[PDB]
Amino acid sequence: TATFHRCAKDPWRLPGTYVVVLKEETHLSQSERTARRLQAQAARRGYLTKILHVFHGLLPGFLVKMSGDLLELALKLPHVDYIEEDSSVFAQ
Amino acid sequence: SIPWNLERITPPRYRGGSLVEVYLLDTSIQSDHREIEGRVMVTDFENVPEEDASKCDSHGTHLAGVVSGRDAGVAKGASMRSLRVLNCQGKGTVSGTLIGLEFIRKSQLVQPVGPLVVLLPLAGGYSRVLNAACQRLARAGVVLVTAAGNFRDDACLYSPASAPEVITVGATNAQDQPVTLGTLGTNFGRCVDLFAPGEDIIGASSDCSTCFVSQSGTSQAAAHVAGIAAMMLSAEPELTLAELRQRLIHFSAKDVINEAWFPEDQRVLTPNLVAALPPSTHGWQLFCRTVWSAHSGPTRMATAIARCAPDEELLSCSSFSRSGKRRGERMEAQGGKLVCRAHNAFGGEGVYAIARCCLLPQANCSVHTAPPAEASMGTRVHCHQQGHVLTGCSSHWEVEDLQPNQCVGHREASIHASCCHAPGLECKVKEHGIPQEQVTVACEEGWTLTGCSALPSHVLGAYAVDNTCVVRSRAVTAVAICCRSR
Ligand SMILES: COc1cc2c(cc1OC)[C@@](C)(CC(=O)Nc1nccs1)NCC2
Repeated sequence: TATFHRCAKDPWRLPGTYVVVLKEETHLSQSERTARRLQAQAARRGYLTKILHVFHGLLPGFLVKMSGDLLELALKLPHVDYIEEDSSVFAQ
Repeated sequence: SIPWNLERITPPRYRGGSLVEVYLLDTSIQSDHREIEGRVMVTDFENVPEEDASKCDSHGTHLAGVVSGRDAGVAKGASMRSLRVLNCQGKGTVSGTLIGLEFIRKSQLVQPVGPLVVLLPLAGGYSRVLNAACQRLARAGVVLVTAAGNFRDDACLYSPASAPEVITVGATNAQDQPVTLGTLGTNFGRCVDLFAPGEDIIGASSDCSTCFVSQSGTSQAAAHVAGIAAMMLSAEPELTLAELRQRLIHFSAKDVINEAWFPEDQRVLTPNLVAALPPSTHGWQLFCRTVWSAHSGPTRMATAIARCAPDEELLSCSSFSRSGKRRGERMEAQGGKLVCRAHNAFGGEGVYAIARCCLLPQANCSVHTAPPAEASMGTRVHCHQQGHVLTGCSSHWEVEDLQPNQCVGHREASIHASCCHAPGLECKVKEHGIPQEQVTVACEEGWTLTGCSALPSHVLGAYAVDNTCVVRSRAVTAVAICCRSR
């Protein structure tokens, strides 16, 4: 059910930083647990991950600094709605 | 003496922002500048990417000045709150902007205030998460104003410009022409709500506390609308997001922009509206706006769908194709609310679903459908009950190739009538026929167009341009339904 998305404008793309967006009614406790689960499953595969921020208030989820290789593993995690690769925004 | 931009937004009759607070998500700002001194609170929020001292504050100071400026501002002396999401080069991240928007909501939940206006004078590529964050912040009761973009492209391919809940603003000059930022320029299309002054805009300069600089861009344009909305919400604090959007469109200047600058196919989708403050005069009036759906494509099964706001009523539905190869349109109900669906025919590149979304409170609206009669009389359906008015006619045909309160269609096509029970509403049908590529019929002053359709010989389609019904062909008759408050 979970899908991956990245910016269509290739020079504006920021690989290595991902926004994991969870289901509409996912609670903050579940969001943090899903982030720690990702870190645990990624540590077993020999990959180092960093949870930069945990989202709550508007959308449930978290900001993770990890290798793209873990995306398939991350899309399989519970409560995951979609994952988006971070991208640049510019002053108009 | 008075800057050109502040005069354009001034209505033909006239006489803020204490009650309303305006959040700015741009670069760092010179809070000590005399133009914005004591009225801007720097949150000192920082989530900016690494740069690869006065040049940093340049973009944010000007915009804070365009919004709350004492001498050159739209909403003079308005309470402002700035969040830094863009670095010294005016560059940020989607993630940083998400944390920025979350902070505004967290601040709102901790210490609630009155109406809130969030100005996002930035743009990146289409972002699913950023558009979703903008949607949820709008659901919460926050007004979001964004820049269309300076890429001389369709605003729908940029974020937060394509978020349906936000107010996307394009830029125009003193000649009411679209701004040309060197090689590029202002963005356009169905995602743009309206335009606002965005060329040679004088505002606060970060160089010195009293200095002034002239700047151009969709950021400057969006800053005018953020200021206009802050004053509109100061006058009417009970305004919902659908209400404010309808007010901005209704009080805007019409047919002033020369469509020539925009690509042919985008000329129609792009709204010819230039932002303006409301006049002194404005009981209740009927507000309507034209919504254009995303191009359906080359799929016959996948159809173009035009939607309205949850507190907005769909009063009519029409369809368009530049080739004229379509299978009509339908007013189908979905999840308790009406949607406008457009069907595509064989050999047709695609179709547009054009809907008329109106603010109609204390009124009950329904759809009256009739399948093909296959007889000489033609497919007909009518609003039978008393106190009910016809607002729009839709017609779709599954075939490959071909009176008051009544919808008339083709014998091989289905017909859809929109009937509303509004006792304080007077509706009329205005028609115009010519034996020519374009036929127009317009509602008079004080009357709001609710329905636009073509009398059933080959037609490209029909669309509403403000209170004028436009029918495209290669006789041809344009049908307009004009309504008003009695
Ligand atoms: C991706 O599609 C759109 C995107 C956008 C807008 C409109 C869009 O489609 C019609 C408008 C013009 C606003 C608008 O009308 N909103 C609507 N909400 C629900 C139905 S219409 N500015 C923001 C971007």
